Amino acid sequence: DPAPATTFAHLDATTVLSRAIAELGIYPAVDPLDSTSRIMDPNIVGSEHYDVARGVQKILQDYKSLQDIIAILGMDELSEEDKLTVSRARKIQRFLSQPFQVAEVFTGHLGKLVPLKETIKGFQQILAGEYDHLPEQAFYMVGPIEEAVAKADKLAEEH
Amino acid sequence: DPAPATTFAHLDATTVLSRAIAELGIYPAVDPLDSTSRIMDPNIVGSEHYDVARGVQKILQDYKSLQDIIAILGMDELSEEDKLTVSRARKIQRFLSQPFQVAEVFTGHLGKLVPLKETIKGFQQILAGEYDHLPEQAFYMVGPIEEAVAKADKLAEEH
Amino acid sequence: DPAPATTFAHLDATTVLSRAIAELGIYPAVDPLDSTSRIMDPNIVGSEHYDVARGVQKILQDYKSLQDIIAILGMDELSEEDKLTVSRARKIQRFLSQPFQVAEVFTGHLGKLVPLKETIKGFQQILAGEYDHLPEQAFYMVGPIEEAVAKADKLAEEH
Amino acid sequence: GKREQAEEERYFRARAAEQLAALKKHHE
Amino acid sequence: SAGAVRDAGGAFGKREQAEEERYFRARAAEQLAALKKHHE
Amino acid sequence: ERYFRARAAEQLAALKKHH
Amino acid sequence: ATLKDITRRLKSIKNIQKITKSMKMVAAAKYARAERELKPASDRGLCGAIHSSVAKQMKSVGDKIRSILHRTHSDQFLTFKEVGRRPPTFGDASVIALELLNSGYRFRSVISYKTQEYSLANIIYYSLKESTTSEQSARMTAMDNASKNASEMIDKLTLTFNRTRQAVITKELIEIISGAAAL
Amino acid sequence: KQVAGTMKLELAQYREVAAFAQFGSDLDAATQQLLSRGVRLTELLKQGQYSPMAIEEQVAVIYAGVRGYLDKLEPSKITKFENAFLSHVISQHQALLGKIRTDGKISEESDAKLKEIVTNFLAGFEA
Repeated sequence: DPAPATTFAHLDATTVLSRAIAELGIYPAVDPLDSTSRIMDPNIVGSEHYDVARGVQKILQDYKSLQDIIAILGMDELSEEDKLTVSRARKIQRFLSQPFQVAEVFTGHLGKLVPLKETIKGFQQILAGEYDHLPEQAFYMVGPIEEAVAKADKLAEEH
Repeated sequence: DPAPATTFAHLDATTVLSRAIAELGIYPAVDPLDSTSRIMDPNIVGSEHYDVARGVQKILQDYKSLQDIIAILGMDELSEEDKLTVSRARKIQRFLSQPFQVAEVFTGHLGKLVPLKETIKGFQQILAGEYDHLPEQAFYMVGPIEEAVAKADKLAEEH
Repeated sequence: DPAPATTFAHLDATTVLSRAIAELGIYPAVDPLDSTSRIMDPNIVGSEHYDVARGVQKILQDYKSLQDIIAILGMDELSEEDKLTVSRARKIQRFLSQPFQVAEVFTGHLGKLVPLKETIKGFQQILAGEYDHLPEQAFYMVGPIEEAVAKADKLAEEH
Repeated sequence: GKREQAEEERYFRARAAEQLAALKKHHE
Repeated sequence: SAGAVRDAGGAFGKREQAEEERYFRARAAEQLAALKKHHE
Repeated sequence: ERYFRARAAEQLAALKKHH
Repeated sequence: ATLKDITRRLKSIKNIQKITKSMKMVAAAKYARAERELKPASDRGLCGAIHSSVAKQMKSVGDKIRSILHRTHSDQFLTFKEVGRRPPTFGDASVIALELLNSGYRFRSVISYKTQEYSLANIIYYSLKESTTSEQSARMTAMDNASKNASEMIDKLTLTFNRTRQAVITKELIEIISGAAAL
Repeated sequence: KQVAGTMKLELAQYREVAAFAQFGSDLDAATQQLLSRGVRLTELLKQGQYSPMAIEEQVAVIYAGVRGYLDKLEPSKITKFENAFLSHVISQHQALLGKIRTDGKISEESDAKLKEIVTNFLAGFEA
């Protein structure tokens, strides 16, 4: 549409919200393969910040290609390598979600505020393959990576 | 289109004639998931009429929902219980067809005039699964359900 | 689209140039299948021209069909009746190639102006099977059918 | 798709033939 | 484009989403059992 | 064209032996 | 439907068409390997009506066969899985024999098919090898049909796309002409 | 032209066998080579921003990929190999780079000279 399309040129940082992501329950429904910024550079925000962020966008982009293969075959027919990529991708999607302090009555849970370095290190551990044993439900709507491990303890005892 | 779109509000009962239905050979080509009426209510037509009415539309909708799956993959890829739902819907589609009195001149087949109680009885037996053993072409262009069973015996005499 | 559609009313023929044909070394790169004409009619061009032309159009359509089986199944699965028509088609599509007088400054081949009578007689004799003993290389880049025999001798008289 | 209708009608023509075979042998 | 099937939102897209949900529900149960084992 | 390379080579050899 | 809905639907089937084309040649590659190993002598679906054809004669190996009969008759027969990826060698085929005696207790062509220790090891090796070549030939043609059926839907949607493409260009332009005339 | 002509052909062959490589275990050794060269030549096309190379430097990094020195090496180490290889040739082989720019072509001696530098550098790469 003309109105939003023209506005992109006037902005440095953008946060594109998708309905498809919102309808799953992922809030805030921010599109990771659309929202970008001018400061996203290894020289500006450091190499560790850049490499992890790109790593998240890499697996999420490849995850879209695998979804086309899964639609005909299914998850069971996939190889051992592709099953793990989808597993890490689905966990990263849910770890991008977060409860807000302004939106307590909507969700029900209390709001959070994750520091900078916790975010870079949090997603780095998931991509490295250090949370394969844990379920994806534990990463849905939490603060840092510590609360995902803490929530997994509650889900284990309840089950 | 504005002209037909506006008239809908001024009508009590609507009869949407589809071309896709007509081109398949189903006459009259009344679309069963488009035609509507305001007297279609359990209070007016009765609870048995309304329950059988929605049952025809339900299985026709389920049959239409699996067209993309049958197109690419096929009938073999469908579930065993889903085959039963596709089978009856096609028999229901063909049983909705009817020879017309005025159509005799070019069609050749004699026109039929099915009473209300016999119509509800006929479709209710097909939904319940009392004629799953019979073929589809037996239901194509017949009056009541009784003449559909007799037509199947005629087709049984091709050996 | 209006632009081409309005132009199509006035056209008496078409000449499709494909890169697929050009990549196979066949110049001119005229696609024999997709290229058509209005005057291709036995009443206009005579009965002899029509049948020889339709014969080359049929064997090429069958060649492209049978070639798809070679990749998926193999050469052993094709019968002798099929492989006979495949071998003749490869000679036919190579005989459609022709060296031009314009491209004498380029490369170093002498251009040819093949008459209409020699073109009909040339391809007709290939379909009957009068030049099955000769190889495919002899038909590549020649004028009339006589040069295909003369090239085959001069090629075979060395090694 | 036209070949959707082709495959479906083929399947149910075969199954219609099977049903007519069972119907005739039962009729005898 | 990549992921064009689910973007359409049809039979293949919804059945693919349901397939993933089922698979990872089973794997979530197995992994919760693994947490039971490590805890005990 | 492996198959027709073999066939064309056999036909060229046939013509060479003929002459 | 609107122009965007046709675009998303067209892009969807184009992918499925290309993905089904990939599974045809992969099935054709394993078909060639299966036929060579069959001359001397499943779990994964998408291969016509083979698994149902096996159930046809039983009422009157292969985990997919269990799924069909589990709801109806589970207690009758005594379990195997992971069958279809690689053809069954003699080393892997011997595991079937071990779970029988030491325990508590067909391919014709590319487009058609029909359903003490050492001697029993031969008959089980013959049946599974014939079943391997049957499913690869069936999956080849099944995915081949899927791609060709997808190609037809793309062709018709491409025509519907171009009709709706022109209509949008004409309609939007008439609004601008309607607007300018009213000034 | 001498290196990009062969590169264009191999990337064309790879793109056809793209969706086939994603899901296909049983593959012959002939087509396996196309998947090897394909993905490894694609890694050379990757380039850091604000880092424009010279023409004589570009031919060197493609010469390595096109002639099959990267095939035995892992795909993840292709980016690492490029950066290390490019720093090696620029520093200790200016005479070679200068001869390619002056001539505008890989001469008979320059082809053998360039073959020597890649083979020796490839031997003992990781650390």
